[PDB]
Amino acid sequence: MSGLRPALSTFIFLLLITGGVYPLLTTVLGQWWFPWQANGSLIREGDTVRGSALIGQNFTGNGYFHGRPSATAEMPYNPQASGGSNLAVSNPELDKLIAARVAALRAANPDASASVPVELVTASASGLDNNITPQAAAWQIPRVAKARNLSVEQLTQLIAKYSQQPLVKYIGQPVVNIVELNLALDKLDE
Amino acid sequence: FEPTLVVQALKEAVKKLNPQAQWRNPVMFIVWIGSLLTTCISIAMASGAMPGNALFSAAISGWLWITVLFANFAEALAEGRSKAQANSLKGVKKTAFARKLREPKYGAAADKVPADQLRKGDIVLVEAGDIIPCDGEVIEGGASVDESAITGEAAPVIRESGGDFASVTGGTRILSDWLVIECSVNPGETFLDRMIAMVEGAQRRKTPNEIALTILLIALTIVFLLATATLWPFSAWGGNAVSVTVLVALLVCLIPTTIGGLLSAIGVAGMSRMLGANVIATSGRAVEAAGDVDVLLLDKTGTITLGNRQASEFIPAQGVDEKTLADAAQLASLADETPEGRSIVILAKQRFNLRERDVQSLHATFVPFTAQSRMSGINIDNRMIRKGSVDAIRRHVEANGGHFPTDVDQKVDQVARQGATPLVVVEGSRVLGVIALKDIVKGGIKERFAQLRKMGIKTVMITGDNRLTAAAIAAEAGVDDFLAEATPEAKLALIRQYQAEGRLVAMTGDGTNDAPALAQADVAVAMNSGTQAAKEAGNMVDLDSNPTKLIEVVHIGKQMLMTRGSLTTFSIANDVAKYFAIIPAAFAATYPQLNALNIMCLHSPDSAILSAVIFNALIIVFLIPLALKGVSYKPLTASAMLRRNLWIYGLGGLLVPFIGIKVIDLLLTVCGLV
Amino acid sequence: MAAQGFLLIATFLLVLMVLARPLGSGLARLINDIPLPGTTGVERVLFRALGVSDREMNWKQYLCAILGLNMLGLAVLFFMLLGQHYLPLNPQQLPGLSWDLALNTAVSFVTNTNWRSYSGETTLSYFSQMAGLTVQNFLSAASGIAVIFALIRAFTRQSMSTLGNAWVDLLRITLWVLVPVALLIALFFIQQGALQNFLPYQAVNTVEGAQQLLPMGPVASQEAIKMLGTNGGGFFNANSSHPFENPTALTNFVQMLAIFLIPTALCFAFGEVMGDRRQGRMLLWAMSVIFVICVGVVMWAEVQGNPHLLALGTDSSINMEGKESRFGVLVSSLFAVVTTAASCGAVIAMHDSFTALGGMVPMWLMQIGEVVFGGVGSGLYGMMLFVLLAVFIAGLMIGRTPEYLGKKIDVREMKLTALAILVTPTLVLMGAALAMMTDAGRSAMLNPGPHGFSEVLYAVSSAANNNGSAFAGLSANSPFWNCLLAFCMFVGRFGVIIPVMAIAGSLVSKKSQAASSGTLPTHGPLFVGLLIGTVLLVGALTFIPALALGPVAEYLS
Amino acid sequence: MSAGVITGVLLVFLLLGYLVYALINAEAF
Ligand SMILES: CCCCCCCC/C=C/CCCCCCCC(=O)OC[C@H](COP(=O)(O)OCCN)OC(=O)CCCCCCCCCCCCCCC
Ligand SMILES: CCCCCCCCCCCCCCCCCC(=O)O[C@@H](COC(=O)CCCCCCCCCCCCCCC)COP(=O)(O)OCCN
Ligand SMILES: [Mg+2]
Repeated sequence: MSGLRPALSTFIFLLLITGGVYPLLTTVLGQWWFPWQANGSLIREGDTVRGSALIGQNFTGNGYFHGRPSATAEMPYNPQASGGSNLAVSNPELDKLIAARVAALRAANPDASASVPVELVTASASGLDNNITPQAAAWQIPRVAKARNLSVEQLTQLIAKYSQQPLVKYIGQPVVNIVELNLALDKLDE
Repeated sequence: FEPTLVVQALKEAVKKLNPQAQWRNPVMFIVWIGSLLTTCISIAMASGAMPGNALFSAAISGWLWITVLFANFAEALAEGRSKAQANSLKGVKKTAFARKLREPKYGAAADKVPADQLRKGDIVLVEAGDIIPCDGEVIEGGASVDESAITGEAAPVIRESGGDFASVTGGTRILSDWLVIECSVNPGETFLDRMIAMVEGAQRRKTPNEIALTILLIALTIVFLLATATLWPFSAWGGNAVSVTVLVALLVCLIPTTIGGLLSAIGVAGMSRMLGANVIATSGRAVEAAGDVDVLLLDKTGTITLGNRQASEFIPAQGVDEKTLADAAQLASLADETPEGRSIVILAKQRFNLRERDVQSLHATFVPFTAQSRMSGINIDNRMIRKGSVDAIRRHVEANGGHFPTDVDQKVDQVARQGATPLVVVEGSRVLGVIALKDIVKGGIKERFAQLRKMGIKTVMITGDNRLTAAAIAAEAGVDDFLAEATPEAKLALIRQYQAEGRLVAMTGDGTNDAPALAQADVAVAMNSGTQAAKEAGNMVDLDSNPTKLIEVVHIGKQMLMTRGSLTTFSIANDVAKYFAIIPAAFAATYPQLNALNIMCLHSPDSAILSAVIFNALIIVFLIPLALKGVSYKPLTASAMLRRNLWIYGLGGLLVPFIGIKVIDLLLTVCGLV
Repeated sequence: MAAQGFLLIATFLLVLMVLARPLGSGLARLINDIPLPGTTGVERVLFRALGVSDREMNWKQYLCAILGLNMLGLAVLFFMLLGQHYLPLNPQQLPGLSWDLALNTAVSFVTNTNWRSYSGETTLSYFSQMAGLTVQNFLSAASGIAVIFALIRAFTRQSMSTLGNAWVDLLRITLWVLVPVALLIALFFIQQGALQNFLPYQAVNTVEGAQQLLPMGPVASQEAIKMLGTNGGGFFNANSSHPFENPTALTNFVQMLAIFLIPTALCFAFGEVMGDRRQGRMLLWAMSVIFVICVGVVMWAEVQGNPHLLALGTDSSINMEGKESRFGVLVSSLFAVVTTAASCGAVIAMHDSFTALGGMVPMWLMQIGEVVFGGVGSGLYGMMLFVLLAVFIAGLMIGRTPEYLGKKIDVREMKLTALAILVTPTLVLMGAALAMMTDAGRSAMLNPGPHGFSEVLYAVSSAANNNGSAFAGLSANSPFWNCLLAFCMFVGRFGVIIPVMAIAGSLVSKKSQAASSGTLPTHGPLFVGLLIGTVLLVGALTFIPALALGPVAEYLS
Repeated sequence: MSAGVITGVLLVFLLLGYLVYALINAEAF
């Protein structure tokens, strides 16, 4: 049977060890060794925080690199209501959304190709996606260069300076950090 | 299967349709429920109460009724005679009469009162030949009762009104002379009634293979029931629901009926093999159980030995010649018509060529057994030849002013130690010697018991006989154990003991005292020479009367287990493949686009489910031929035999459902029915 | 792209076996009741203090110990969630959960399901996440490993009557296995970008003039043990496709490896406790064949992707509707298959936006019982139920007596095995049927047509099998759905744990016989094929109707 | 949720109970 003395003692000991000691030890080591990654990877402009290097924000300006669609609850790219538009492939609402997004992207980038990258048109899983493959980010170079009065070579090497290949070529994708890329774009136009 | 057996199986199938008797068969009970539901659905649709074609649910219901009635018929052939019948014992108990007496000293008012109507304290009269009406005690008269239904032996035992031989038993026959009885049990609980209740009341377990197959049946039918039942909500959400007739028909055509019929198919194949082996099996499980037997309890008198204790060797009494003793014996037992006296005569004739002394009518008074002096004999001419027990002749000699030598008693003790009852002989006042009535073992039995021990089967030998002769014959036959002086309760309790260890017991008996034990054993082979009570209890009768025919019964049990495995693979492959063939039709009504799943291009859900029920019926009918034809009875290790069974019978059981259902459907369409 | 999918699967399995092999030899000491090398004096001091005498337990005492720990955890976690407005570490003063939501979260976490009908960002407060949820992640993982320890001991012990001590098993497992490994995994996640802090939510002002408020809990520790104990309870709403939980492709790889580490190490350990490595290798082959085939099917189905995309105007039809651009479509496919095969539940992509087949295959893996590298401990004894069923039907099919690992199998074991196998599909089908006949249940759906039924079916099949994954479009945060899924999770978990302990009880009082004609080898490809067949056929016979009216109906049109 | 559906539900539950009882009591059945 479950004797109350060893069942209660085992449960309470495991409760303390795996609820205080384990989280406390991880927090101590984390902060001591990795004090930036552990506190959210925040970017700063001296005093005001301008977001995490991991989260990705709703960019709408014409001179910025736009990420994916968001599909978060209230506003797009809302860290408090992360989530994806759980729209099946057979849902016609998804086709309406994709057609609207494709029309908007062909209207915003007129001098780029007519075949829109499948990423800029489809919404991420979490809704907070700071990454687009350098192909999708290099499909927007004409628009961003005209808006920023930069040369395509400058924006090419800039996007290259913020791409992040994975360790081995098949466990992920090469991806562009959009938040940091656009912050660098602003620091450039200054 | 004589004509009458088939007709009785058909009547018992019709009589087992009633749900209270069908409840004990899960698959066939669900087919019964679905059959009744489709009968009600067809009656409704015909009454107009439900829209639809009444005649399609009528066809489904008719075919499900055929399926259930043939399953009942196959299981009435293969198993309806299985349970032990105490019919001969009940007959002896119901056709017994008692000469009730008044003034019970001797009395002469014999009232032919049925023995069943006797109560304790009442006095009865029995005379030569009349069966003892009920249990009780003796109070006057001494006789020799034929207590063969209690021990199994045939030697008459003397009941003599006061002593330790004073308790007669109901059912046993009286042989020598008159005897008055004082009943001592109300008719409720005699000895005969006790063993009647002990025979009918002893159930035989199920073979573990059968229990495992039943568990598999119930698991599969639960899976299919869940699937088919929850099909309605799902489909109803998806627009056009699934009609209820299609739902019940899909349920009762998806359930594994092949596996359900496998039991009776292997049963009837096993009984056919047994008849081939010269054994009349009345139970189908008996053969598979014979395949699985670990123990073999044997009787001794009649089963192992001839059962009449022929004469073996005349023995002198230290002075007389053997010729003289042989003449005396052949003259005393000359009139004796029991096989023992007859064997005395035969042996004397061969060993001492005493043809001269055979006379149909010579002036010679015949002195039969009396039970007062307890010795038979003859008086031919100025001679008084007598023969009988050692103590009876001791009394006779001591009373006639003679003397009883001691070496005669030494020889008597010896003949008792050799496993034989010694018959002392006298002519006047001089004991001539001893006749060793020994029990002859049937034939070459040590070889076959060695073969049974080599097959991994223990060999016990329980009898109701002396410990001396029991041990002598256990040594002279080669059995492992033996339990002498065993009452029927003892044999039944020993069978219950053994088969309570999880093993399967198999008794071989020939007498009434074996009826309990034979009724409870898993493979109870009754000798064809045995009594009707032993042959009604035993699972199977041995027409050769050889007590080692379990060797052949076990060879055939092992062949039926190879066949059970082959057809079990076929059956599982069949029900599964039939499920895939059957279900795509059920979705066509819900979503049009799911006709793509209908690989077999069946016509409609209705025609697919009608083909399914026809196929389930035909396959259950044809499982019997398939089992009757055997398999390659080769010695193959578990892995190789599993691979062979899978390959051949499993692939057959996949192709059979698809081809069978499609050809039945093609027939339904060409014929115009559906 | 097929070369890269093949390389991904191959590298995954190769690193997986490289890691699992040693850890399985380390777990074979715990199953054998041998103290790990360094930990034998601290064990004495501890167990003496904790009241634990190392007195053996029969199957009833063992089962009651596990169930008592689980019920005590259920009560404690329920009341912790219900009254979390009094407890500390609440920067955003969040109220206590509802009675239905508290009950469902407690039952889910206690049963290793970690089904989530809430949003962890705006529902739970660090105390609940840390002191309740992850404590129960450790305890449920250890309860499952302890049940498989008892079953393995039952198989390897000769004519005994006791399956070892359960308190020692839980303490050993947690302290010496789950905790150090989870701590290493946690500090790697913190190095790669995951969170670990108890700060208030951070107020971001976007590069533009917008506003954001980042949630800032202690994510890394709960992440390491959610993956390592195949729990799956995500800290945030998007389970592990959240940059603060799975920040890079590296941590995602390590997360899949963790998801499969202990089930594979239990298979190696089972191989080593019987002195016959070929048994563990047989189980690994049976599982790996199915796993590889399913991963290939899902990768293909997702690379074919949404047909309408190319026509609507794009350059690829690759389905990226529910996938992060950080992990491609192949990695999302592999993780979907891994998580739903491993009874984990963590998702790096929205399984509702998967194509028809890409959602059929994960769901199908959940519904066959999650025996392919299944949950921590749960997967191995589920596959042992199916191995017993395979040996049963093999014996039935050859005519001889069943026998596994030298111990003959009675019909009590067959009854218990059948009931244990059936308890889960009964829950799935009956719960899905009840949900589709009530307005409260079918109205929760988001997508129309057969995909709505796919959502309901996936939810009930996930809860019943203690997976945790969801199509996540299903709005399953009502009293009906909460209580329904709580019942399904509870009954699945414990009505499978109970017959398994009964089977351990019967098996441990036997003795391993010698070879004979009725002893088919349980290794080599014949029995691997027989076992794969048994698993897939039970699953198919049960769910082919259900699957035909959901994912296949959607696929076909 | 009507006469027919409730009859069907309770009949399916009766059959499940019957089959489970048979399974637990294989010996007799
Ligand atoms: C239409 C839709 C499909 C419906 C399917 C239902 C069919 C079930 C029965 C039919 C099977 C016929 C297929 C024929 C298979 C022939 C096998 C063979 O020849 O074996 C060759 C080698 C031997 O390897 P080894 O070196 O000798 O091993 C050294 C020893 N350890 O490997 C192999 O492929 C072995 C393959 C094993 C396959 C057996 C799978 C059967 C599963 C039965 C489970 C049923 C349970 C019901 C669920 C409740
Ligand atoms: C509570 C059991 C705990 C032991 C472990 C539980 C394991 C899982 C079992 C969960 C099944 C629980 C079913 C409970 C039904 C309770 C309905 C009810 O309580 O009515 C509430 C008020 O009325 C409602 O609004 C109920 C709303 C409808 C309830 C809908 C439940 C429908 C049942 C779901 C269908 C399936 C149920 C399971 C059968 C498949 C009042 O509850 P409460 O405030 O007093 O506190 C309960 C704290 N535990
Ligand atoms: Mg006899």
